[PDB]
Amino acid sequence: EYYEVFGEFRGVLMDKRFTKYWEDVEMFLARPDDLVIATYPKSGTTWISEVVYMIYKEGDVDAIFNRIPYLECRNEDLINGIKQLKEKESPRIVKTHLPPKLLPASFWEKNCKMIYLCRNAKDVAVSYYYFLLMITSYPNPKSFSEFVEKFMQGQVPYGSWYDHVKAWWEKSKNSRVLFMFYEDMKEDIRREVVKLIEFLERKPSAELVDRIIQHTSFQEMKNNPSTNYTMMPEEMMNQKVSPFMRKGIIGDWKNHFPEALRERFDEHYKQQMKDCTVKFRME
Amino acid sequence: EYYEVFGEFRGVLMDKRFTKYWEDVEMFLARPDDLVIATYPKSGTTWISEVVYMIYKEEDAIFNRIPYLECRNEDLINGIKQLKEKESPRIVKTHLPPKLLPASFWEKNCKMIYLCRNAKDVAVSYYYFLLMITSYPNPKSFSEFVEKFMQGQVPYGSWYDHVKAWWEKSKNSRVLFMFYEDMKEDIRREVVKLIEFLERKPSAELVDRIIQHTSFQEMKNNPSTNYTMMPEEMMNQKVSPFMRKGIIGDWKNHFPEALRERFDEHYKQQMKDCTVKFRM
Ligand SMILES: Nc1ncnc2c1ncn2[C@@H]1O[C@H](COP(=O)(O)O)[C@@H](OP(=O)(O)O)[C@H]1O
Ligand SMILES: Nc1ncnc2c1ncn2[C@@H]1O[C@H](COP(=O)(O)O)[C@@H](OP(=O)(O)O)[C@H]1O
Repeated sequence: EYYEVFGEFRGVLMDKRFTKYWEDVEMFLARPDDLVIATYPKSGTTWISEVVYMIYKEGDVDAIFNRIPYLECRNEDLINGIKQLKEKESPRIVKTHLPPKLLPASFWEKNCKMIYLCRNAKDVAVSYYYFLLMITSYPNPKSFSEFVEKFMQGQVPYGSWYDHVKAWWEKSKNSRVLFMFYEDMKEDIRREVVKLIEFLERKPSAELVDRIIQHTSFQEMKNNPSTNYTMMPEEMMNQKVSPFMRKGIIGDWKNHFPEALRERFDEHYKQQMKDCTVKFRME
Repeated sequence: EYYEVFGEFRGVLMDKRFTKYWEDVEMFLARPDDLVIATYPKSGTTWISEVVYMIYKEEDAIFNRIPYLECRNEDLINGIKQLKEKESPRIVKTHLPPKLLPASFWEKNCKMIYLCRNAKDVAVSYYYFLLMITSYPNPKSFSEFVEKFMQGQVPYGSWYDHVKAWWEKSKNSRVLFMFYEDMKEDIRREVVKLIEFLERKPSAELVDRIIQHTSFQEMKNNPSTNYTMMPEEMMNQKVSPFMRKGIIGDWKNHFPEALRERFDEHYKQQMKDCTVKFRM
């Protein structure tokens, strides 16, 4: 059952396997040069992770989940992201989906640089729906509408999308925390890549920016076994049900939200984000 | 499908995930002080592994403390990688017949321990293992599985060829040969023998500690050794538990009269000229 698999932890619904040994996350030790990449699930985490990795390697083309460990991921003794990080050489790149109040405090104390990425809410809901169908140990939603009712209530893994975006937007007041959008990478990739190269204190030569653009397109990454998640067992992630690199577009909500549901969602959204100044792209 | 999952490799039926990158196993580099623990599947590997570990030490999972050499599942599981990062002295687990073991182990004259169990009881234990592993097709019936076992058409091949080849290798003083039934009927003697082979001093305290920590009851309730630290998506113990019965003679509850006579007759032909001594 749904609530046998997921449980509320300090006000946030979570996979019980990731909270059984919470002490290991709470007491994590950060290093001054660690870089944190944070996102709400299904907002483009894999895409921006590959872009940053290429920058670290000066455009020189192991699975991505080994090169950039998923911090809180844990499944008893078979999978352990904290252990992977303790054995990783500096400078480390860290992936997470946690809201600010649950992130290890050591990261704030050492003032580490961080990058936060978001995507428009309706398109996130469609992508997250297919993800639950893909993960074998997660109960399949009865219908898309049923899933959306839960999304609006914050009753899905990692909690409320609204609370997540608003809290991280507040944190981005700091010059060492960069805030970005999926739709901006889609409509103006060259500008977004140059911005990332400069934030990471490197030089944006024309040759470098070009290698990155060609290597990280949707067509390329869909055929790259290192980034398309085929290096992960079908017993856990069944891509025959739904592929990881699905569509990669803006606007798929138009093929899933019935008229009546869309109006209720948008109305609810306005009340939740009323006083938030974040600037999403007109689409 | 059975043959979509398994394929013959150099005359031995194997899980295709363990042979896709065979070069990594073939070229493996051994160290002079490495110790190899070898067995045919379901003969008591976990039991003797814990005994040897306690000896070395005078709670991470056992599959992390003692890496499974040829085990591989793309980039999620890799036993060779685990061994390259392990500090000496290393303890290595394997189910490979002598002709497939990395040659570096023979070249450096490493010490090894081989363990076996009577064939009929191995067949019962292996049958439940296939039901437990989610990615392995469930046999239609026990009899169907036994027909395949006699033909050597199960993972890791012929049990008969495996035991006969390792018995010949045990002529070497650095390769110790042991039996599951001897550990069951005379544990104190088998433990003292292992302590001496590993060049350590057998004492009252040491032998008794190991005896009580390695009983079937103790290991069944130890999360480090009962395999509950391994995902249910891969190993479903609701179908059948890893620490199942732990006895001698369960074949009496599974083999019909007619099948037993055919099996024993076949066994005779296969083991005709082998001097190995199983317990009555
Ligand atoms: N290079 C790329 N260009 C565009 N979209 C990409 C991409 N790489 C991954 N994606 C998309 O990012 C989403 C996965 O997000 P995450 O990595 O955070 O889990 C998927 O969305 P869709 O399901 O809408 O296709 C996926 O197709
Ligand atoms: N301490 C112990 N005492 C007795 N039997 C043990 C044991 N530890 C494991 N076993 C048995 O060894 C078999 C598993 O073998 P392996 O370790 O090679 O995979 C199982 O046999 P059964 O299925 O007959 O119960 C299991 O119960």
